[PDB]
Amino acid sequence: TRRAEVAGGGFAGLTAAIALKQNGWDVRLHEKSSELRAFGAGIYLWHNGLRVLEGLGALDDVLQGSHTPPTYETWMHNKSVSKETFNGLPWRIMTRSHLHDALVNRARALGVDISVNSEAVAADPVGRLTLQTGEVLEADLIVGADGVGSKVRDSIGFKQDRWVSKDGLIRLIVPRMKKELGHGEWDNTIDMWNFWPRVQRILYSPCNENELYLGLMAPAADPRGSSVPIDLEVWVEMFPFLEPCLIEAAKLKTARYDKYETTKLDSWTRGKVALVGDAAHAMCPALAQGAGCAMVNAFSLSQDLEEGSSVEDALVAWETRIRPITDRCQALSGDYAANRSLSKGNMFTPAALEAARYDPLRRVYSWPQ
Ligand SMILES: Cc1cc2nc3c(=O)[nH]c(=O)nc-3n(C[C@H](O)[C@H](O)[C@H](O)COP(=O)(O)OP(=O)(O)OC[C@H]3O[C@@H](n4cnc5c(N)ncnc54)[C@H](O)[C@@H]3O)c2cc1C
Repeated sequence: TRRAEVAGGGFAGLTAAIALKQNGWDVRLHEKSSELRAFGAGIYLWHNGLRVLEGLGALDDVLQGSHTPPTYETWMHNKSVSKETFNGLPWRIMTRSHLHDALVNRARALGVDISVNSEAVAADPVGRLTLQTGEVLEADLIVGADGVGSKVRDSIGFKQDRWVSKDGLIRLIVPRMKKELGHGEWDNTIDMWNFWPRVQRILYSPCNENELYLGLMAPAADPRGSSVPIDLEVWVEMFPFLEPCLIEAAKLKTARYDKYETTKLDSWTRGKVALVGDAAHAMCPALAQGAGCAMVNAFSLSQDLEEGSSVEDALVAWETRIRPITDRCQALSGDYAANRSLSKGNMFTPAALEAARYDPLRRVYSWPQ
């Protein structure tokens, strides 16, 4: 029986833990925080993430209580400029807690040993993980799924470029208020852009009958539109049709203006250590693939560990096989974010949807456009 030690209890670490435990690994997972929780309010998944959830035995619990809008709509200056449905490609909006709780419930059902208040502070490619307590754990595989600030990565030393933006956005869950919104297509995703009379955008993202995910985006140089708790007037002025939801948003004193952040590395492996998720490839969120690529890569790691090879060799084959999809998606996401490409509408082209089209279970691209 092969042993894996996983650092990080986010989507990458929980996916790796479940996938490895289903293949007969003895897996233990270490989360630094004192509780198992996910920040960020809401999240989109696409076919590729949903197929990972199927492969993990967690798809049902995610689809119950989450939403596929009838269309992904874009507005520019309150005019609908596109409505896209991706020729049937599956996608889904949910709260972060919904996704994260479905994964924890599945890891617990399978008997993955999960520890909280358990931080990985150093790792050794020969298969050792040191916790903040000074416990040294030996394993046949070490998974660094410890986020953009991964200590598994930085204790070993990987050549990298890391960037944190000055700009960011405010992501919140509020009640749907659907009756109070009155006439409209309030089950849709609506990406509501404006450059005039100021730069303000809301991505409107229903999660289910009760819960609405809003992303309120304004530049950090705008002291009102970047304020938390939200400056209700500046948001109601440019999105008056969402006033019932904005009034609920303005009650949230836990709101944060979170910044964008990216990582790109020379490599994702060293000996028996694999870096998965934002530890390796954090990206701009324009294509809503950061967690999709983290989950595809974590599940794909598990697949390459079933080939009969040494763990070291399986890790090299895994990066070689799967990294190009993530490098392309990171680059394209970044290009769309810098160019504000989504503001044009009709930008979920075949190329943009390549990562979402990938099926990690069959290892082919599906849902042709
Ligand atoms: C504004 C924004 C919008 C986004 N929207 C989407 C979207 O709609 N769809 C999508 O797919 N992606 C989205 N993403 C990307 C997604 O949030 C991340 O890519 C994904 O959460 C990364 O998962 P992860 O498990 O690698 O890291 P994380 O989710 O960061 O989890 C790492 C976990 O490790 C713990 N940890 C950290 N260090 C240690 C350590 N040393 N030891 C032990 N535990 C540790 C942390 O506490 C945390 O629980 C978005 C990101 C941003 C910034």
